[PDB]
Formats: sequence, C-alpha cells, structure tokens
Amino acid sequence: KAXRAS
Amino acid sequence: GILQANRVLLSRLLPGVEPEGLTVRHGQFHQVVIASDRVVCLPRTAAAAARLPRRAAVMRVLAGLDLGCRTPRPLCEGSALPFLVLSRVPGAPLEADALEDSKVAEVVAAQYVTLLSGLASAGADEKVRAALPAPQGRWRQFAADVRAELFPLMSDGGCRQAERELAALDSLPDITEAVVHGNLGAENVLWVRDDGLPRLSGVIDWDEVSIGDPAEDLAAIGAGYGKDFLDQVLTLGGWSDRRMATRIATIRATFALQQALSACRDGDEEELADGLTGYR
Amino acid sequence: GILQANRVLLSRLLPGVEPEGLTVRHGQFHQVVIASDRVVCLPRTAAAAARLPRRAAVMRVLAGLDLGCRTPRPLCEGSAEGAVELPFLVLSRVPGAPLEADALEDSKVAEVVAAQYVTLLSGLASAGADEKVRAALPAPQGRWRQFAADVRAELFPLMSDGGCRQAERELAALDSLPDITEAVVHGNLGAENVLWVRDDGLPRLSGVIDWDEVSIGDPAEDLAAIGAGYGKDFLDQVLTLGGWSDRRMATRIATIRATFALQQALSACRDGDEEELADGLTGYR
Ligand SMILES: Nc1ncnc2c1ncn2[C@@H]1O[C@H](COP(=O)(O)OP(=O)(O)OP(=O)(O)O)[C@@H](O)[C@H]1O
Repeated sequence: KAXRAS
Repeated sequence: GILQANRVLLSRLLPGVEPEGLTVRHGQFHQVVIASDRVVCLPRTAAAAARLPRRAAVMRVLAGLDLGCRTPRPLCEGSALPFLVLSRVPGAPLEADALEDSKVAEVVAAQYVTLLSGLASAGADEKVRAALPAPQGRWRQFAADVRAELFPLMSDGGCRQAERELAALDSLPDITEAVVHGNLGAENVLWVRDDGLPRLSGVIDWDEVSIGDPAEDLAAIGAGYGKDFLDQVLTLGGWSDRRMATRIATIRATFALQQALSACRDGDEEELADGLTGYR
Repeated sequence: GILQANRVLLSRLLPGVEPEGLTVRHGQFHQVVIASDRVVCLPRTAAAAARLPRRAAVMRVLAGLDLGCRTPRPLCEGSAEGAVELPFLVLSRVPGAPLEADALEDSKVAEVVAAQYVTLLSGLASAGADEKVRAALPAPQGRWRQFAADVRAELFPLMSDGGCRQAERELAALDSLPDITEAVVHGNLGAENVLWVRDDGLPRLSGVIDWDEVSIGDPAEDLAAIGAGYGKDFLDQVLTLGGWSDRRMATRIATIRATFALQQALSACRDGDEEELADGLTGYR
C-alpha cells in the first residue's frame, strides 16, 4: 500500500 | 497456502527451489512470489489475467529504455492461470536519514534527474506511446469517483477543502509528453550502499505506468523526501519554474484522496482512515 | 595500469569507491572495469572511443530481446548513441557465476541447463529474423575466409611447425562453409560468459556477458562454443531440445568447433592477455 499514487 | 497451490508452476519456473523457503508479497492486483533473482507475478482476479499479456509487453518495452538503471525484465510468460516472470532488481530503498549528508543528496538527486530525463525522452518515442496507455481526463474521472465514493464519508468542511483540490485539477493541462511511473515512492526505488555512495540500482512497480505529466513523479519524490530535496532535483534537472511547481503542488494534494479512494474499494480500513485524516 | 590511469574518471562514475578493489578484463577496443553492480568500458584509443556510440545502441537492442535472461544494460543517456565519441560507457553487471562441467554429470541438471541454453539460442535466432535487429547489428561477409587469414597472419608466427600443420587442417574447411547470416550470434558463448544463479535449487540462467563480438551470423558459432566447453553429449542434448540436430547444422558446428580454440587465441592476442593467449595456443605451442 500510500501517499506517493499509493 | 499460495506456494503449495502453485507448486507445479514453481517447480517449472524455479527447479529445485523449496517453495516454502520463498516469500510472497500479496499486493493489490498481483501475487508476486519473491525468488532469489526473480519474481513471479500471478493475477488474483480474472480481470488481471486478461491484462497480464499487455502488462508483460509493457515491461519489455521499459526494459529497452535508457533510464540509467535497471527495471524488471520479462523472462517467461504462459499459462497453467497466466503468469509473468520478472527480474528482481537488487538493492534496498533509501531512508531520508541518508539525505542529511550533503554529498549523498547531490548524487541521489543527480541519478533521479537521469531517471526522470530518460522517462521524459522515452515519452517522445512513437513506439513507447503506442505500447503504454494514455487516458484522457484521468483527473476529472478521478474527481467524479472521489465525489461519488469519498464525499459521503467526509465532513462538511472536509468536502469544501476537497472540492478546492479537485477544482485545481481542471486548471492543469492534459500533458502526455513524458513517461510517468505514477507511484514513484521511496520503497520502489532501490539503491546500492556499502560499496561507495548510493547508486541507483533500479525502479520497480510499474502498474500505474502511462504517458502523462512528469510532475506526477516529481510530486511523488517530494512526498517521500520533502521540499529541500525536491528543490535540489528540480534545480539540477531545470524544472524549477512556477508552472511546474503549480502542477506538482496541485497533484500532490490528491495523494491523500487517491490512498482513500483505493482503500475504499478494497476494504482497507487502516489506509482509508489515514487518507481521510484531514478530510473529516 | 588502467586503474591508476583512469582514477579520476572512476572517482566520478563510482563515487567513494576504492579503485584498489576493482577488477579489469582486457578487451580488443575497450577496457571493462568490474564494479559490484556495474561495469565501465574505457577506450584504449580514440578509434575505440568512436565505436562506443554504436556499442551503446547495440546493447540497448540486446536488452530489448526475449532471451529469457539478463544482458548488460546501457546506463548512459539515449543521446549518447548519436555522439561522435564517448570517453566511457557504463553497463549493468550481470549477477551470478559460471558453471562447472562436472555439474552436468547429474542428468537432471543437464536437462534444465540445456533447456535454458535453448531458450537463449531460440531467442537469438528468432531475433535475427527481425529486420530492426539486423539493421542495428553488424553482419560481415566471408568472415570465415577472413578469419583464417587473420589466424595465419597473427597466430602462426607464435606457433610451432606442428601447430601450423594442425591449424591448416582446421582452417581448410572454413572456405567450404556457407556464409550464414540468420541468427544473432554472441561470438564468444564460452562457459565463463554464461552466468548462473545456483544459490537455490538447480542452476538457473542469470544472463550472458561479453557481447564485444556480437553480430548477425551463423548460430552454429554459439553451439560450437557450447560443444567446445561441455562436450559431445551435452551439445547433442541442446541440439535435440532446440531442434537443430540435423546433419547440415551438426557438420557446420563440427568444423567451427575445431577452430574455436584459435578464436580464443586470436581474441586474446589482439587484447593482449598473455595467460588467455597461452591457454588458447595450448597444443599449437
Ligand atoms: N521487480 C521486483 N523486484 C523485487 N520486488 C518486487 C518487484 N516487483 C514487485 N516487487 C515486490 O512487490 C512489492 C510491491 O507490490 P507489487 O509491485 O508486486 O504490486 P502489484 O500487486 O503488482 O500491483 P500494485 O502495483 O497495483 O500494488 C514490492 O515492495 C516488492 O516487495
């Protein structure tokens, strides 16, 4: 998984 | 388990290798079996099996690009349930603690520039454009999904501040000049330390790969390592104009929502909560 | 010699890496420097530096083939290929080590090992049909006739009278051979250039190295190399699985396999490797 997008 | 179920395949692809010795990284779409020098992608859903042929073809195209580093190269493909054997890029990720050294940052940023440069150049290639996808209005389609799925879960004030972020996406031009990794996180970029200063081994995880705006990848670098480092990459690469910074800033706002949007669909309560932190 | 001379350049390309702990393999035109995860090709002359642009384009083409294994990958920019001259060329290093002949005594290892050789050679063969690969790679004509002349010019002086007689027998059949230009030919598929990962289970092909003599040519060249190293039984197994055990192909391999010792000697003579030259001339004195 995450803030980078995942 | 997953290893026992595919022992027939693993015996072919990895002769003599004890299945229970291997590790399996249960990702979103694929089940990659981690071998010593390679991985074995397997589709979980039936839809992933249908896309695997073109996915395998895409990975081969990426293998013939000068990015200044390695990429998972296709070794084998077939059926049994389709499968795809990719090369395992060596090296580990890089923590932000390492970038506190100034001489390391210079090197790391410079190799990031070389990577992004190669991706930018590759986007011009007609062959690459045909091979990889290039959706029109991905952001407006994204915004519609957010409005549909996440708005109910969000607060009144959270919907306002979310709408401002989605409003910014319409301002962005639909660029399709460069190749975009789409999820260029710190853990997806592998490095070689303990020999000299960090040297970019290669990038992995190209499931969100496409022809698009290179700001997306720049934003991802900024999300991982931060302002000061991204600035260094922008200045070296010469991507430190206002319009680029605007595109980066705009796209980075969606990263929280993209995490929540995906987590919503695949019932991930921990991710969904984290993504919605600010929005409720 | 090479480490000391190019200390400044290597300190750029390999930041904070001690040159004392780096290996070197001698090439005809280039001087490859073996680092942990990569290799650096250094020109010996300006003429060698002019070939690196084209060299980079070739290695990119090889990296795009379906060989079922790794190859050295260009770590330069794409625009390096359009340059007149390159002061260096960085390549990714293929992991793994060579395989011993005694490992093939186990029949089930040979089955697996041969199958992966087939996958490689099949990949090179079908890639030789692709016209973009043909346009990318060189394809010299009458190479056998020319090779014999190069041997008699360069190697016969280093040989005894007895060695020259035995050489003439081997070189005789080269003129009669047909000049095949079908498959992508490695040109030095010895055991050393074929690396394997044997840390888990039976040996698995990691990749192949030393594509200095790569070309569009006769696929018997590569098979001969395999026959030279691992011998009769193993070759036949590879020919069977691959489906190249026909009498014509076998004859071409037999002829080339005899001259393969001289190929190594001629290569080592040109790059100036005294130990490798001594090994090649073993028998020819
Ligand atoms: N080439 C590779 N080398 C090493 N590990 C890999 C490689 N490709 C994937 N992985 C492993 O997979 C993890 C990430 O998941 P992966 O890229 O397999 O996702 P996926 O299931 O294909 O789909 P998605 O990208 O949508 O999550 C990495 O942290 C790593 O452990």
